[PDB]
Amino acid sequence: NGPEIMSKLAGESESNLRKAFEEAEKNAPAIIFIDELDAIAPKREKTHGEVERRIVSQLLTLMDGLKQRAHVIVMAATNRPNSIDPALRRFGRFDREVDIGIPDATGRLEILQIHTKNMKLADDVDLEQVANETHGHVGADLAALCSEAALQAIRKKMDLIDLEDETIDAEVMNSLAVTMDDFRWALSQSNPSALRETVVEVPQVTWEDIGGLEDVKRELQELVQYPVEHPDKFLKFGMTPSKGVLFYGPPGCGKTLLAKAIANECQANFISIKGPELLTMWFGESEANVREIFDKARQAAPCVLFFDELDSIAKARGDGGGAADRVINQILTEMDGMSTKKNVFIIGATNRPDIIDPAILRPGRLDQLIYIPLPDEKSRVAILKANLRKSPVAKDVDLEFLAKMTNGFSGADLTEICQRACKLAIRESIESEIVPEIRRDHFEEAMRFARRSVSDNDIRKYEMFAQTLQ
Amino acid sequence: NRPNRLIVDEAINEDNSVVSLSQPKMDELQLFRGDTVLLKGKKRREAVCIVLSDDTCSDEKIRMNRVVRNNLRVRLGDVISIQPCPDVKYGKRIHVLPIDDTVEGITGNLFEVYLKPYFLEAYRPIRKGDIFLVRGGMRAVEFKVVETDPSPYCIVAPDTVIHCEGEPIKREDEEESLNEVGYDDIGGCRKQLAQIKEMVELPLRHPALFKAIGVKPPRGILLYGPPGTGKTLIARAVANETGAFFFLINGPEIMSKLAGESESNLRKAFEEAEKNAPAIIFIDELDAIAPKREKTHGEVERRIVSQLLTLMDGLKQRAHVIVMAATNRPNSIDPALRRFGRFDREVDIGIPDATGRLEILQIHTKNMKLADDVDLEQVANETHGHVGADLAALCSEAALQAIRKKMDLIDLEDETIDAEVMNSLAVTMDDFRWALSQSNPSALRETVVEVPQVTWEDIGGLEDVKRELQELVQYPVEHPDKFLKFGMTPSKGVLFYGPPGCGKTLLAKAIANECQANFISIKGPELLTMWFGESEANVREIFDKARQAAPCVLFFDELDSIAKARGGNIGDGGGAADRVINQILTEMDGMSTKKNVFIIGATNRPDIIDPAILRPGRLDQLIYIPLPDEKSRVAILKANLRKSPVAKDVDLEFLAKMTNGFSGADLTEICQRACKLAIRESIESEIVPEIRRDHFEEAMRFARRSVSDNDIRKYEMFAQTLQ
Ligand SMILES: Nc1ncnc2c1ncn2[C@@H]1O[C@H](COP(=O)(O)OP(=O)(O)O)[C@@H](O)[C@H]1O
Ligand SMILES: Nc1ncnc2c1ncn2[C@@H]1O[C@H](COP(=O)(O)OP(=O)(O)O)[C@@H](O)[C@H]1O
Ligand SMILES: Nc1ncnc2c1ncn2[C@@H]1O[C@H](COP(=O)(O)OP(=O)(O)O)[C@@H](O)[C@H]1O
Repeated sequence: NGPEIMSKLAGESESNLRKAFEEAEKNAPAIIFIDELDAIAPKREKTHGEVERRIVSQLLTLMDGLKQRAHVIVMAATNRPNSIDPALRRFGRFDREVDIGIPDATGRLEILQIHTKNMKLADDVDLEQVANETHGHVGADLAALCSEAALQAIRKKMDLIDLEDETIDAEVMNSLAVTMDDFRWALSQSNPSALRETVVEVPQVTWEDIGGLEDVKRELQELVQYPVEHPDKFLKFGMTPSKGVLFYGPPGCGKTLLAKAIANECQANFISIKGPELLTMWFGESEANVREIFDKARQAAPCVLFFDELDSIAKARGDGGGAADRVINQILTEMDGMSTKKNVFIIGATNRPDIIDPAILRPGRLDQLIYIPLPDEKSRVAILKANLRKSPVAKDVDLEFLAKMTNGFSGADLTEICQRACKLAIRESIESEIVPEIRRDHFEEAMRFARRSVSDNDIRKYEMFAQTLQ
Repeated sequence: NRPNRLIVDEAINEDNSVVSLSQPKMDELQLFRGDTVLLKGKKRREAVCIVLSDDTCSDEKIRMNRVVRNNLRVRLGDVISIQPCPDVKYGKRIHVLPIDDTVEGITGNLFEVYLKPYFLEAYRPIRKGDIFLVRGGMRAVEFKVVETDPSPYCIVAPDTVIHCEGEPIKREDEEESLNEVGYDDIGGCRKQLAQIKEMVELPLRHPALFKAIGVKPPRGILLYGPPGTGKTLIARAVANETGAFFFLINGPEIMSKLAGESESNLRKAFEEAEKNAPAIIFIDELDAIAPKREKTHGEVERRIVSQLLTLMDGLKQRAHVIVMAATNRPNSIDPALRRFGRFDREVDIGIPDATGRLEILQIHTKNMKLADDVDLEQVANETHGHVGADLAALCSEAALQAIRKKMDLIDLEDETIDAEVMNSLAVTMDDFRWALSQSNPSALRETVVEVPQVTWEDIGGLEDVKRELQELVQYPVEHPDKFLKFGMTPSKGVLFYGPPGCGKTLLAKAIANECQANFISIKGPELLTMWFGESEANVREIFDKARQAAPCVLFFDELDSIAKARGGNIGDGGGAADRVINQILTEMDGMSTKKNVFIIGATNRPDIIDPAILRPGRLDQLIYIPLPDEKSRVAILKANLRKSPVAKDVDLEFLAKMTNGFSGADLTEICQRACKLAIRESIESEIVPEIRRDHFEEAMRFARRSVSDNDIRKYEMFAQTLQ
């Protein structure tokens, strides 16, 4: 244990380890695990003390002593790669590394099945729903979750009613039940989720939600799938693949939904650095994270790095400056030294193709550019059928009709009018009660507050660019 | 399972002789209103209280204060057995004697001070063994019914003779001092107690339940809050409530001791504390020793930390002990204790609020005779950033004020404290008035997570907006089903905009009281303060103290506060994404979508807002609050002059047509002006204070239209497209 070896009197810490790796090598093959390495690993400047350093050395050595013919494996876990000290990155000590990303969609759900595999769960127990609302949870967080959950179904049944004594009864337990309403409490109970810092999950959306511009769908695969599922044929010709693409056009057209959707079509990770986080780096002139990010994109392959509001930086500033920006430029660096022959696609979308540093489009980085215009009359229909899939859409509901009504709108605006049909549908519900089928009068009474996010003037601006940009 | 054995809960009735039960419960056990009852509990002992009706009490309960509790030797939870006993004929003799450890200092007629006012034709049915407590003379005196003629139990009538051999009695063991701590001494912690209570209900009440079960006995508990919020108080109360041992540790207490020994101090600490387990090891001021954060410039400093860090992961020893740590803030400590095995659970202890404070005082003035003029309410109505501690000495100084005057000057007090004197002592409101004006070094005034004390009775303008607002807040809160019946998601929040004087906040306030949720208010200035210091890091520290207290409404008065600052309209070459403004989008993006928090923001400048806030997903809902209509102007005053001396001749409908371009603010302006002229009349004559017409009219003289006609249109120009 981290502090376990720090608590002990100084000097003895060296003997503690001394006997540690000693008594552990006797039973070798063994696996010396150390929880909280950084608790004694900052050989960094964070040693304003003497013993603090001496302890570090002791290990630093015992490690290069693992070449003793006993075949033992030393495992060290920690918070982050920055906490430790490069002194252990010696290609003889802790040469191998593995990240333990936080639980995701399929992960969490599965996790619970591991801690509820002993308590009788009623049919109403919707285990799925759980992992469907815990956004930044870890295997630990979800742990006590059950803990409190069961204790809830407990303090009620045998507690108020039962016997316990000299000891509990077998029968009782097996009969005990824990409905969904119990866990509901647990969630609303303790929400101090360990973290909600960054995400390296995999997209839970296929092309079944896109339903627009199918052409782009495959062509995109021409830079990502074909060059990864056919590196033999691609190299047959000789040329080298294209690193990444850059989407551009009017907002509210799910461009992100593409780069993300495709991320599933290729079952890879989807890293998303939205514009705000970029600016946050800008206002703090600490784009150093940039190097910290293109790395977590690498320590997780396959993967698709996506930067929304790519111009978000330039958008802020243009002025007496030129194109290149502190963050923007730094990104080019971690993209230049980005392993060419690796497995990582770099996508970026911007509602402002007019204010991008040309260095990104320069062949070798984002030499591929694609325009995803507004929702064609065609796509408009499915767009609705796709944004109204899991919806109490009545039979009289006729979308083809609307497919000709909203022309300047976008996948976003279309969604706008949608939710509006509901914030009026539910209103009928709650009102009269004190009939859940969305009807026409709603949708129509909804277009009343219709808005065209994309003005006609702009409709042309992106085109002015579109041509020369292509 | 026998409608007799019930569970002992709190006590809605603070009487040393009662066991409030539910109405439908009495009917089950055939008990009248004044049917005296026979209580039978553990430790082979009984008592004789009185049963009552309580609509706010589940049939599966029997309310009773600590007195009725202790005498029954039954903590909160255990099983008792009520019983009708209409044969307890009035008693003849009663021998009650005070306790030596509850009278040190007072002297005199105890039969007239405490017993007389107690058995004042109250017919309180006592018994052999009971230990009733009577408050008076600024203190607590515990008595013991040694022997009574009609033993064991005999009702006390205005005839029953009472004896007082005037001789104390050594407190027994099984008998805890009612002077100890408990829940009946905690104010403003509804959401609070709940938290801790059920967390120890099993690991501290049924140590046997975990003897056979694979459940994790929550061992770590942390308490945030500003010093003075009475953190420690709670801890102790919990123990003395379940009966678990209590081992206390002081922050510097373990640092003072010679180095190295600090490890043994704790070594023996958790050691001697586990012997009496189930126990509750509490540590006052954790951050004093656990700042493994950064201030770790010494070995000893570090070595101490480790010792605990380990003993904590040693709580998996099958002894079922609970370690409680309280501190100033979550940043002071060190994440090393956030290990999901040590201090995995956390609970904030917000500062006292409206209902809290008031209630608190009732806990420290429950011994001193307060005159009728004493307006206890007024107190908690002016102490804005006070804590349970601050309000404490408040009484202290207050009483001492009524003290230095009466017996002090009238010198009956050079020798000792006669009983009679104390009980007669009085402490009017004017006394406390001094206290307030005396020491105002209140603890905090930094931030606030209170609940609005204003309904829609003060708004009186644009009713339409009132309900529509509820269409985004009321429905999702209490109607998630119908809501999810379509799969769509609610709106994170609205963005109020319009001309000053409207009353934007009056909405954010009302709607909050409507949902009786918390109302967090970050006015523009505090925003700028973050801007001029480029430390919007607090932003992350704020959207968090809203989730640590849900439901809750986050409000940002004058969102544009950062706009007009950096330039506003033309400003510089920059665009809307401002350092703070943008950072806010972050803590709003990762803000739990499926959580319980509504984000509202109002701005008298809708023309200079970063469009990223209106983007669907954050503040996709926008509402315009226009000036006072022919109507508003009316109700607005009728309301803005509610608790005021408005004469009968006062005719507002008249003014309802006079001020047209004005706003709820301006209207208020002319109002106060009517008074700063009304009070002016008062004084003069003195050397008949009721608002009248000549005032109001003599007030419109200095009438001002905050909203010019040019602007009146500007917001509309926007209104059209913005909506
Ligand atoms: N072609 C489409 N079909 C269905 N929905 C769409 C389509 N395009 C956009 N949407 C919807 O419009 C909104 C636009 O979302 P977003 O992904 O943020 O835009 P973008 O990716 O262009 O930046 C989303 O709610 C999305 O579901
Ligand atoms: N909520 C409260 N109810 C009753 N008394 C309180 C309350 N809060 C504080 N007090 C009074 O103030 C004191 C504060 O005690 P303490 O637990 O040491 O606070 P903290 O540890 O937060 O500084 C208590 O002993 C009590 O007399
Ligand atoms: N609709 C209203 N009805 C009655 N008084 C109002 C109204 N609107 C504003 N006022 C008064 O105007 C002043 C400004 O109030 P407030 O609503 O808090 O400001 P804001 O317009 O910034 O939200 C207050 O003294 C308040 O009592």
